[PDB]
Amino acid sequence: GGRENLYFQGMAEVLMYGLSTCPHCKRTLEFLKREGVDFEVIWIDKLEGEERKKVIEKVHSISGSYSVPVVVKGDKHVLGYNEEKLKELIRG
Ligand SMILES: [Mg+2]
Ligand SMILES: [Mg+2]
Repeated sequence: GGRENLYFQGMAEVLMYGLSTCPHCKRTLEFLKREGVDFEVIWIDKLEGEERKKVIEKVHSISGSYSVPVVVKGDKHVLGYNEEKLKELIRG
């Protein structure tokens, strides 16, 4: 193995990238929970080594930054905890 995660590869309808220790990421997770949408989360801090580096580069390829949280739906994303932008992403 020789293997890769389905959700890393775009199969979630909604995907969050974050760190479990970050309060902006915590807030965004609680937003998504409350929203009631099926979503997945990748905690980059729970990854190590090349697997972590790969997810970091993926986050960058989506937002153009090395910051989190990033929430992705289809071809759109929100970088950071912003409730208005997250509601627009999920609902619009
Ligand atoms: Mg966008
Ligand atoms: Mg944004």
